[PDB]
Amino acid sequence: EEEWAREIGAQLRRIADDLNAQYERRM
Amino acid sequence: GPLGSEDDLYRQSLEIISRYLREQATGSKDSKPLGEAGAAGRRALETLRRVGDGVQRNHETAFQGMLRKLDIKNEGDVKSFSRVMVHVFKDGVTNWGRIVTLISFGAFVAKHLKSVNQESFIEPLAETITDVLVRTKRDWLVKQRGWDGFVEFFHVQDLEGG
Repeated sequence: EEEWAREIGAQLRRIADDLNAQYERRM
Repeated sequence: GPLGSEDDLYRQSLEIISRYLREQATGSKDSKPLGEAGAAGRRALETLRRVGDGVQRNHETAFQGMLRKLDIKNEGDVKSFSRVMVHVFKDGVTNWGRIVTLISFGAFVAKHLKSVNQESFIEPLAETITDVLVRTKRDWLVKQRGWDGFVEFFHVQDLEGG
């Protein structure tokens, strides 16, 4: 019901967070 | 009301995102210059596309896998789409990488829709993603100078003159 959306939203989160962190801290 | 009610960012974002979705969905690497969007639109377009196509390939199974689950068939799929966005922004952390992923996922959806000739859902999806993505944290867009900040933050050590 919501599990699928949770993982989908979390996946984009996992990928996005690490992606932005690369520029966020290391410049 | 006055100038405080105007949203020039919306004009640029709508322009860049809708164009990006259309060029990506058709595989058209040759998109018309961001003249009507902004000088930084071109840099944003090339950067957004490179990261978007890159994250999709780096996470083929994850991106194509999640894409298969979220197959667009009706307007009802738009409601769940917004929920996926809200799911990513659930913590309240507004970062560029999260914006690129939301647009990249949308681009993949548009690509998937175009593949099945579902353009009727692509146009509304592109505009929906744009409004929802920009309106949720428009205050952040203003603080980060919009796309100008996107290219600045995503391309810190850029050469610019070459």
